Amino acid sequence: MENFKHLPEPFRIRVIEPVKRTTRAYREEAIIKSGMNPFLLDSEDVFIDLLTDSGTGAVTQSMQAAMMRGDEAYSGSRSYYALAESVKNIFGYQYTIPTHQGRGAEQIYIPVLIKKREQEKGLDRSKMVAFSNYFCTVRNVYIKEAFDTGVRYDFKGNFDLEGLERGIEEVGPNNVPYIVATITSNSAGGQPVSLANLKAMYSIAKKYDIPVVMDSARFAENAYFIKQREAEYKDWTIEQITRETYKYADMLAMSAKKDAMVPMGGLLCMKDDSFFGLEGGAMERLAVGLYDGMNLDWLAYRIAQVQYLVDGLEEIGVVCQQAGGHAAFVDAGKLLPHIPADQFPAQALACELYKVAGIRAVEIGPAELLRLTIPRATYTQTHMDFIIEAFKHVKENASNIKGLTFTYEPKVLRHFTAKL
Repeated sequence: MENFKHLPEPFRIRVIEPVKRTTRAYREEAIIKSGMNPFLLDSEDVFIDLLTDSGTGAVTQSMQAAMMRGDEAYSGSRSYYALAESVKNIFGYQYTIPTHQGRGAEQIYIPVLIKKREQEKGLDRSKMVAFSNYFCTVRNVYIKEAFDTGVRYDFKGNFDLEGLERGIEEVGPNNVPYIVATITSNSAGGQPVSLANLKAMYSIAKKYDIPVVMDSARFAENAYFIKQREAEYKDWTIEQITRETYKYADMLAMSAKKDAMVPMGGLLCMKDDSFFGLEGGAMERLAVGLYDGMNLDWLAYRIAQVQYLVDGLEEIGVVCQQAGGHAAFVDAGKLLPHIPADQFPAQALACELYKVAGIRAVEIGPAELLRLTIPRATYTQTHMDFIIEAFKHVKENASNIKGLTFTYEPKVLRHFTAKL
Protein backbone atom coordinates (compact mmCIF):
# COMPACT_ATOMS: atom_id res chain seq x y z
CA MET A 1 0.00 0.00 0.00
CA GLU A 2 2.85 2.38 0.87
CA ASN A 3 5.72 3.61 -1.32
CA PHE A 4 9.20 2.10 -1.72
CA LYS A 5 12.14 4.47 -2.23
CA HIS A 6 14.33 1.46 -2.93
CA LEU A 7 12.40 -0.56 -5.50
CA PRO A 8 12.22 -4.36 -5.28
CA GLU A 9 14.45 -6.18 -7.78
CA PRO A 10 12.47 -6.88 -10.96
CA PHE A 11 14.46 -10.09 -11.31
CA ARG A 12 15.28 -13.35 -9.55
CA ILE A 13 18.88 -14.01 -8.58
CA ARG A 14 20.24 -17.03 -10.47
CA VAL A 15 24.04 -17.17 -10.19
CA ILE A 16 26.05 -15.71 -7.29
CA GLU A 17 29.75 -15.15 -6.59
CA PRO A 18 30.53 -15.98 -2.94
CA VAL A 19 32.33 -13.31 -0.90
CA LYS A 20 33.88 -14.09 2.48
CA ARG A 21 33.09 -11.97 5.53
CA THR A 22 36.20 -10.75 7.35
CA THR A 23 37.15 -9.59 10.85
CA ARG A 24 38.40 -6.04 11.39
CA ALA A 25 41.70 -7.62 12.47
CA TYR A 26 41.93 -9.28 9.06
CA ARG A 27 41.14 -6.10 7.13
CA GLU A 28 43.39 -3.89 9.25
CA GLU A 29 46.21 -6.33 8.54
CA ALA A 30 45.30 -6.50 4.84
CA ILE A 31 45.09 -2.74 4.31
CA ILE A 32 48.56 -2.49 5.87
CA LYS A 33 50.15 -5.07 3.57
CA SER A 34 48.73 -3.03 0.68
CA GLY A 35 50.48 0.10 1.96
CA MET A 36 47.27 1.91 2.94
CA ASN A 37 46.16 1.74 -0.71
CA PRO A 38 42.84 -0.14 -1.20
CA PHE A 39 43.52 -0.31 -4.95
CA LEU A 40 46.10 -3.06 -4.32
CA LEU A 41 43.74 -5.21 -2.23
CA ASP A 42 42.69 -8.64 -3.48
CA SER A 43 39.10 -8.92 -4.68
CA GLU A 44 38.56 -11.69 -2.12
CA ASP A 45 39.34 -9.27 0.71
CA VAL A 46 36.82 -6.66 -0.49
CA PHE A 47 33.24 -7.14 0.70
CA ILE A 48 31.68 -4.29 -1.29
CA ASP A 49 33.64 -3.06 -4.31
CA LEU A 50 32.59 0.45 -5.36
CA LEU A 51 35.80 1.04 -7.33
CA THR A 52 34.03 1.13 -10.71
CA ASP A 53 30.70 0.29 -12.36
CA SER A 54 32.35 -0.43 -15.71
CA GLY A 55 32.38 -4.09 -16.73
CA THR A 56 31.77 -5.15 -13.13
CA GLY A 57 28.01 -5.52 -13.50
CA ALA A 58 25.77 -8.57 -13.73
CA VAL A 59 24.22 -10.24 -16.78
CA THR A 60 20.88 -11.90 -17.55
CA GLN A 61 20.16 -15.52 -18.47
CA SER A 62 19.67 -14.78 -22.17
CA MET A 63 22.97 -12.90 -22.21
CA GLN A 64 24.85 -15.85 -20.73
CA ALA A 65 23.11 -18.21 -23.15
CA ALA A 66 24.25 -16.03 -26.06
CA MET A 67 27.89 -16.76 -25.23
CA MET A 68 27.17 -20.45 -25.84
CA ARG A 69 26.21 -20.05 -29.51
CA GLY A 70 29.03 -18.23 -31.26
CA ASP A 71 30.22 -17.91 -34.81
CA GLU A 72 33.96 -17.41 -34.84
CA ALA A 73 34.24 -17.06 -38.62
CA TYR A 74 36.66 -14.28 -39.54
CA SER A 75 34.13 -12.88 -42.02
CA GLY A 76 30.40 -13.12 -42.73
CA SER A 77 29.77 -14.24 -39.16
CA ARG A 78 26.09 -14.63 -38.22
CA SER A 79 27.12 -13.40 -34.78
CA TYR A 80 28.23 -10.11 -36.30
CA TYR A 81 25.00 -9.80 -38.28
CA ALA A 82 22.98 -10.43 -35.11
CA LEU A 83 24.77 -7.56 -33.39
CA ALA A 84 24.33 -5.29 -36.40
CA GLU A 85 20.63 -6.17 -36.54
CA SER A 86 20.28 -5.03 -32.92
CA VAL A 87 22.10 -1.75 -33.54
CA LYS A 88 19.93 -1.20 -36.60
CA ASN A 89 16.62 -2.08 -34.95
CA ILE A 90 17.44 0.04 -31.87
CA PHE A 91 19.41 3.13 -32.90
CA GLY A 92 18.55 3.02 -36.61
CA TYR A 93 22.18 2.83 -37.75
CA GLN A 94 22.84 0.22 -40.45
CA TYR A 95 26.65 0.24 -40.25
CA THR A 96 28.36 -1.31 -37.23
CA ILE A 97 32.02 -1.64 -36.24
CA PRO A 98 32.54 -3.79 -33.12
CA THR A 99 35.47 -2.81 -30.89
CA HIS A 100 37.19 -4.40 -27.90
CA GLN A 101 36.72 -1.34 -25.68
CA GLY A 102 34.75 1.89 -25.74
CA ARG A 103 38.11 3.64 -25.96
CA GLY A 104 38.78 1.64 -29.11
CA ALA A 105 35.98 3.49 -30.88
CA GLU A 106 37.62 6.86 -30.16
CA GLN A 107 40.91 5.67 -31.67
CA ILE A 108 38.97 5.36 -34.93
CA TYR A 109 36.53 8.24 -35.38
CA ILE A 110 38.79 11.01 -34.01
CA PRO A 111 41.64 10.76 -36.55
CA VAL A 112 39.17 9.95 -39.34
CA LEU A 113 36.86 12.93 -38.79
CA ILE A 114 39.85 15.25 -38.41
CA LYS A 115 41.46 14.18 -41.67
CA LYS A 116 38.05 14.39 -43.35
CA ARG A 117 37.50 18.06 -42.53
CA GLU A 118 41.18 18.60 -43.34
CA GLN A 119 40.67 17.36 -46.90
CA GLU A 120 37.29 18.99 -47.53
CA LYS A 121 37.03 22.28 -45.63
CA GLY A 122 40.76 22.68 -45.02
CA LEU A 123 40.94 22.26 -41.25
CA ASP A 124 44.02 23.63 -39.47
CA ARG A 125 45.48 21.21 -36.91
CA SER A 126 46.90 24.04 -34.78
CA LYS A 127 43.58 25.91 -34.50
CA MET A 128 41.38 22.81 -34.22
CA VAL A 129 38.81 22.61 -31.41
CA ALA A 130 36.16 19.98 -30.63
CA PHE A 131 32.98 20.70 -28.68
CA SER A 132 30.95 18.69 -26.18
CA ASN A 133 28.44 19.06 -23.36
CA TYR A 134 31.07 17.38 -21.20
CA PHE A 135 34.16 15.23 -21.86
CA CYS A 136 43.73 17.21 -29.10
CA THR A 137 41.74 19.84 -27.19
CA VAL A 138 38.04 19.66 -26.28
CA ARG A 139 35.83 22.45 -24.92
CA ASN A 140 32.85 21.82 -22.64
CA VAL A 141 29.72 23.91 -23.18
CA TYR A 142 27.29 23.30 -20.32
CA ILE A 143 24.40 25.15 -18.69
CA LYS A 144 25.17 26.96 -15.43
CA GLU A 145 22.66 24.80 -13.52
CA ALA A 146 24.93 21.80 -14.15
CA PHE A 147 27.35 22.08 -11.23
CA ASP A 148 24.94 23.84 -8.86
CA THR A 149 23.92 21.28 -6.23
CA GLY A 150 21.75 23.72 -4.29
CA VAL A 151 19.05 23.44 -6.96
CA ARG A 152 17.46 20.51 -8.81
CA TYR A 153 16.89 20.73 -12.57
CA ASP A 154 15.25 18.25 -14.96
CA PHE A 155 18.16 17.97 -17.41
CA LYS A 156 21.54 19.24 -16.21
CA GLY A 157 23.57 17.60 -18.98
CA ASN A 158 22.08 19.77 -21.72
CA PHE A 159 24.24 21.65 -24.20
CA ASP A 160 24.50 25.40 -23.92
CA LEU A 161 23.14 26.29 -27.34
CA GLU A 162 24.26 29.91 -27.05
CA GLY A 163 27.69 28.81 -25.87
CA LEU A 164 27.91 26.14 -28.55
CA GLU A 165 26.97 28.47 -31.40
CA ARG A 166 29.20 31.27 -30.09
CA GLY A 167 32.16 28.93 -29.65
CA ILE A 168 31.94 27.70 -33.23
CA GLU A 169 32.08 31.28 -34.54
CA GLU A 170 35.21 31.91 -32.47
CA VAL A 171 37.26 28.96 -33.75
CA GLY A 172 35.40 28.90 -37.07
CA PRO A 173 33.38 26.04 -38.59
CA ASN A 174 36.22 24.77 -40.78
CA ASN A 175 38.30 24.10 -37.66
CA VAL A 176 35.71 22.01 -35.76
CA PRO A 177 36.29 18.31 -36.51
CA TYR A 178 33.20 17.07 -34.62
CA ILE A 179 30.77 17.48 -31.72
CA VAL A 180 30.62 14.86 -28.96
CA ALA A 181 27.24 14.47 -27.24
CA THR A 182 27.51 12.51 -23.99
CA ILE A 183 24.32 10.83 -22.75
CA THR A 184 23.95 10.79 -19.87
CA SER A 185 26.40 13.66 -19.49
CA ASN A 186 29.66 13.08 -17.59
CA SER A 187 29.22 16.27 -15.56
CA ALA A 188 28.38 16.33 -11.85
CA GLY A 189 28.29 12.57 -11.25
CA GLY A 190 26.26 12.42 -14.45
CA GLN A 191 23.07 14.11 -15.60
CA PRO A 192 20.48 13.42 -18.32
CA VAL A 193 20.09 15.30 -21.62
CA SER A 194 16.69 16.30 -23.02
CA LEU A 195 15.56 15.30 -26.50
CA ALA A 196 14.66 18.91 -27.31
CA ASN A 197 18.20 20.01 -26.47
CA LEU A 198 19.82 17.40 -28.73
CA LYS A 199 17.43 18.24 -31.56
CA ALA A 200 18.38 21.90 -31.21
CA MET A 201 22.07 20.99 -31.07
CA TYR A 202 21.86 18.94 -34.26
CA SER A 203 20.19 21.76 -36.20
CA ILE A 204 23.17 23.92 -35.29
CA ALA A 205 25.50 21.13 -36.39
CA LYS A 206 24.08 21.06 -39.93
CA LYS A 207 24.27 24.86 -40.22
CA TYR A 208 28.05 24.56 -39.93
CA ASP A 209 27.99 21.00 -41.33
CA ILE A 210 29.73 19.51 -38.28
CA PRO A 211 29.57 15.73 -37.72
CA VAL A 212 27.86 14.80 -34.43
CA VAL A 213 29.23 11.81 -32.53
CA MET A 214 26.90 10.47 -29.83
CA ASP A 215 28.97 9.08 -26.97
CA SER A 216 26.60 6.86 -25.04
CA ALA A 217 27.50 4.29 -22.43
CA ARG A 218 24.42 5.35 -20.50
CA PHE A 219 21.91 5.73 -23.38
CA ALA A 220 19.31 3.58 -21.61
CA GLU A 221 19.37 5.65 -18.42
CA ASN A 222 19.18 8.90 -20.40
CA ALA A 223 16.11 7.63 -22.23
CA TYR A 224 14.49 6.79 -18.89
CA PHE A 225 14.88 10.35 -17.62
CA ILE A 226 13.33 11.71 -20.81
CA LYS A 227 10.31 9.49 -20.16
CA GLN A 228 10.26 10.46 -16.49
CA ARG A 229 10.58 14.23 -16.94
CA GLU A 230 10.15 15.59 -20.48
CA ALA A 231 6.37 15.80 -20.86
CA GLU A 232 5.94 14.94 -24.55
CA TYR A 233 7.54 11.51 -24.23
CA LYS A 234 5.81 10.38 -21.01
CA ASP A 235 3.84 7.65 -22.82
CA TRP A 236 6.72 6.58 -25.07
CA THR A 237 8.66 3.38 -24.38
CA ILE A 238 12.42 3.30 -23.85
CA GLU A 239 13.01 1.77 -27.28
CA GLN A 240 11.00 4.54 -28.93
CA ILE A 241 12.81 7.38 -27.15
CA THR A 242 16.15 5.83 -28.11
CA ARG A 243 15.16 5.53 -31.77
CA GLU A 244 14.04 9.17 -31.80
CA THR A 245 17.12 10.36 -29.91
CA TYR A 246 19.62 8.96 -32.41
CA LYS A 247 18.04 10.72 -35.39
CA TYR A 248 19.82 13.79 -34.05
CA ALA A 249 23.33 12.32 -34.10
CA ASP A 250 25.35 11.17 -37.13
CA MET A 251 27.25 8.33 -35.45
CA LEU A 252 27.59 6.67 -32.04
CA ALA A 253 30.68 5.53 -30.14
CA MET A 254 30.26 3.69 -26.84
CA SER A 255 31.52 1.36 -24.16
CA ALA A 256 29.20 -1.62 -23.72
CA LYS A 257 30.49 -1.97 -20.17
CA LYS A 258 27.71 0.07 -18.56
CA ASP A 259 24.09 0.03 -19.81
CA ALA A 260 24.66 -2.78 -22.31
CA MET A 261 25.43 -4.90 -19.25
CA VAL A 262 28.49 -6.75 -20.60
CA PRO A 263 31.97 -7.27 -19.06
CA MET A 264 33.73 -6.31 -22.30
CA GLY A 265 32.84 -4.63 -25.59
CA GLY A 266 32.44 -1.47 -27.63
CA LEU A 267 30.69 -0.06 -30.70
CA LEU A 268 31.27 2.43 -33.50
CA CYS A 269 28.18 2.79 -35.68
CA MET A 270 26.96 5.10 -38.46
CA LYS A 271 23.69 5.71 -40.31
CA ASP A 272 25.57 6.67 -43.49
CA ASP A 273 28.24 5.22 -45.77
CA SER A 274 30.24 8.43 -45.35
CA PHE A 275 33.23 9.33 -43.18
CA PHE A 276 35.08 6.39 -44.77
CA GLY A 277 37.63 -6.88 -32.89
CA LEU A 278 35.21 -9.04 -30.91
CA GLU A 279 34.63 -12.78 -30.58
CA GLY A 280 31.40 -14.30 -31.87
CA GLY A 281 30.06 -15.18 -28.43
CA ALA A 282 30.74 -11.66 -27.18
CA MET A 283 28.92 -10.09 -30.14
CA GLU A 284 26.00 -12.44 -29.51
CA ARG A 285 25.97 -11.45 -25.84
CA LEU A 286 26.00 -7.74 -26.65
CA ALA A 287 23.15 -8.08 -29.15
CA VAL A 288 21.00 -9.37 -26.29
CA GLY A 289 22.39 -6.88 -23.78
CA LEU A 290 21.32 -3.79 -25.71
CA TYR A 291 17.70 -4.96 -25.40
CA ASP A 292 17.86 -6.12 -21.78
CA GLY A 293 19.59 -2.88 -20.82
CA MET A 294 16.58 -0.89 -22.03
CA ASN A 295 14.11 -2.76 -19.78
CA LEU A 296 11.74 -0.26 -18.16
CA ASP A 297 11.37 -2.09 -14.84
CA TRP A 298 15.14 -2.56 -14.60
CA LEU A 299 16.05 1.06 -15.31
CA ALA A 300 13.65 2.29 -12.64
CA TYR A 301 15.24 -0.05 -10.09
CA ARG A 302 18.82 0.82 -11.03
CA ILE A 303 18.22 4.56 -10.89
CA ALA A 304 16.22 4.22 -7.69
CA GLN A 305 19.01 2.43 -5.76
CA VAL A 306 21.56 5.02 -6.75
CA GLN A 307 19.21 7.76 -5.58
CA TYR A 308 18.57 5.77 -2.39
CA LEU A 309 22.27 5.74 -1.51
CA VAL A 310 22.66 9.46 -2.22
CA ASP A 311 19.58 10.32 -0.15
CA GLY A 312 20.92 8.04 2.59
CA LEU A 313 24.29 9.75 2.91
CA GLU A 314 22.61 13.16 2.89
CA GLU A 315 20.40 12.33 5.87
CA ILE A 316 23.36 11.28 8.04
CA GLY A 317 25.19 14.55 7.37
CA VAL A 318 27.65 13.43 4.70
CA VAL A 319 27.95 16.13 2.04
CA CYS A 320 28.79 15.37 -1.59
CA GLN A 321 30.50 17.98 -3.76
CA GLN A 322 28.74 16.38 -6.72
CA ALA A 323 26.28 13.48 -6.83
CA GLY A 324 24.81 12.35 -10.14
CA GLY A 325 23.33 9.21 -11.65
CA HIS A 326 26.46 7.14 -12.29
CA ALA A 327 28.68 8.51 -9.50
CA ALA A 328 28.84 10.30 -6.14
CA PHE A 329 31.81 12.34 -4.92
CA VAL A 330 32.01 12.58 -1.13
CA ASP A 331 33.92 15.48 0.41
CA ALA A 332 36.54 13.95 2.68
CA GLY A 333 37.77 17.33 3.90
CA LYS A 334 34.36 18.28 5.27
CA LEU A 335 33.92 14.80 6.74
CA LEU A 336 37.42 14.87 8.25
CA PRO A 337 38.01 18.62 8.89
CA HIS A 338 40.80 18.04 11.43
CA ILE A 339 43.08 16.55 8.75
CA PRO A 340 45.25 19.00 6.78
CA ALA A 341 45.36 18.77 2.98
CA ASP A 342 49.00 17.73 3.39
CA GLN A 343 47.93 14.41 4.93
CA PHE A 344 45.57 13.27 2.12
CA PRO A 345 42.09 13.34 3.76
CA ALA A 346 40.56 11.39 0.84
CA GLN A 347 43.08 8.53 0.92
CA ALA A 348 42.64 8.44 4.70
CA LEU A 349 38.85 8.14 4.46
CA ALA A 350 39.24 5.29 1.98
CA CYS A 351 41.33 3.21 4.38
CA GLU A 352 39.03 3.81 7.35
CA LEU A 353 36.04 2.85 5.23
CA TYR A 354 37.73 -0.45 4.41
CA LYS A 355 38.82 -1.08 8.01
CA VAL A 356 35.24 -0.65 9.21
CA ALA A 357 32.86 -1.98 6.55
CA GLY A 358 35.34 -3.65 4.19
CA ILE A 359 34.27 -1.16 1.51
CA ARG A 360 36.56 -0.16 -1.37
CA ALA A 361 36.48 3.31 -2.94
CA VAL A 362 38.92 5.37 -5.02
CA GLU A 363 40.56 8.75 -4.37
CA ILE A 364 40.60 10.19 -7.91
CA GLY A 365 38.95 13.61 -8.07
CA PRO A 366 42.31 21.40 -4.77
CA ALA A 367 39.44 19.47 -3.17
CA GLU A 368 39.84 15.99 -1.66
CA LEU A 369 37.10 13.67 -2.91
CA LEU A 370 36.09 10.01 -2.57
CA ARG A 371 34.19 8.60 -5.55
CA LEU A 372 31.40 6.04 -5.14
CA THR A 373 30.08 3.91 -8.01
CA ILE A 374 27.50 1.10 -8.03
CA PRO A 375 27.92 -1.97 -10.29
CA ARG A 376 24.58 -2.91 -11.95
CA ALA A 377 22.40 -5.75 -10.49
CA THR A 378 25.19 -6.65 -8.09
CA TYR A 379 24.49 -5.29 -4.59
CA THR A 380 21.15 -5.06 -2.75
CA GLN A 381 19.46 -2.48 -0.52
CA THR A 382 21.00 -4.20 2.49
CA HIS A 383 24.44 -3.32 1.13
CA MET A 384 23.29 0.27 0.61
CA ASP A 385 22.27 0.55 4.27
CA PHE A 386 25.60 -1.08 5.12
CA ILE A 387 27.49 1.63 3.23
CA ILE A 388 25.43 4.35 4.91
CA GLU A 389 25.96 2.82 8.35
CA ALA A 390 29.70 2.80 7.65
CA PHE A 391 29.74 6.51 6.84
CA LYS A 392 27.59 7.06 9.92
CA HIS A 393 30.19 5.27 12.05
CA VAL A 394 33.10 7.20 10.53
CA LYS A 395 31.38 10.54 11.10
CA GLU A 396 30.91 9.98 14.85
CA ASN A 397 34.42 8.62 15.46
CA ALA A 398 35.87 11.12 12.98
CA SER A 399 37.97 12.93 15.59
CA ASN A 400 40.07 9.84 16.39
CA ILE A 401 40.87 9.16 12.72
CA LYS A 402 44.39 10.05 11.55
CA GLY A 403 45.72 11.23 8.20
CA LEU A 404 48.51 9.78 6.06
CA THR A 405 51.97 11.13 5.27
CA PHE A 406 52.72 8.12 3.07
CA THR A 407 50.67 7.12 0.04
CA TYR A 408 52.02 3.92 -1.53
CA GLU A 409 52.18 4.09 -5.32
CA PRO A 410 54.54 1.55 -6.91
CA LYS A 411 55.48 1.17 -10.58
CA VAL A 412 52.80 0.19 -13.10
CA LEU A 413 54.67 -3.09 -13.71
CA ARG A 414 54.30 -4.39 -10.13
CA HIS A 415 50.78 -3.96 -10.24
CA PHE A 416 50.54 -7.10 -12.33
CA THR A 417 53.57 -9.13 -11.04
CA ALA A 418 52.25 -12.70 -10.44
CA LYS A 419 51.93 -13.81 -6.81
CA LEU A 420 54.65 -15.62 -4.86
